[PDB]
This record gives sequence, C-alpha cells and structure tokens, in this order.
Amino acid sequence: QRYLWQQADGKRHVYDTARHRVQAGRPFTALCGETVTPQTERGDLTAGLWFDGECPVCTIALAKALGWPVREISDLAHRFDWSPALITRLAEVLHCSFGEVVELTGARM
Ligand SMILES: [Zn+2]
Repeated sequence: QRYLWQQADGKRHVYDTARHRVQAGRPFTALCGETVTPQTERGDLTAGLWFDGECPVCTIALAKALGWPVREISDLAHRFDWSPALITRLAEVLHCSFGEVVELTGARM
C-alpha cells in the first residue's frame, strides 16, 4: 500500500509512504499538502484512538490517486461540507480550476 491514513492536527490525513515515515513529534506533508505533526497525547500514534474526522481534501485525493471514475469521486465528495478554503486547496491538489471543484463536490453557496 503506497498510501496510508494517519491522524494528525485534528484530522485523518493520507500520506505517501514513498515520501514520508510517520514518527511522533515529526512533521509530514499529507496528500492535501498540509504539513502536520502527529502527537501521542492526541492519540495520533495509537490507531485504535483515531476519532478525528477525515481530511476531505486527502480523501478525495486518495480516491483520484486510486483511479476512481469521476462520478464515484463526486458521490464521495458530496458527503463533505466544502468551505471555500477546502475547495481552493482541492483545486490546487487536483490541478484543476475552482469552478471544476465546485462541480465535482456539489458545493453550493
Ligand atoms: Zn489532508
């Protein structure tokens, strides 16, 4: 498995095992491009205690990276609430326009 989940900075992010090794107190850069530090006191190093919500940008980015059809990624995207900052970041990660992410994610408003 090239990609694994890892809770850090209050969300379950995904990371590329070819580029990072997870260690307590050490930063890594997740698929969403956020640099995050797992901490033992937050339960980050104990998988049975991962209670944070999933990182929406990492989730969508993982599906895209596993080669999902755009319709399926869209259904997946619809189960998150997308702030404008989340749309912008996903746009940067998918390397597409803001308008295409709005369409993909069903973000209204
Ligand atoms: Zn993330």
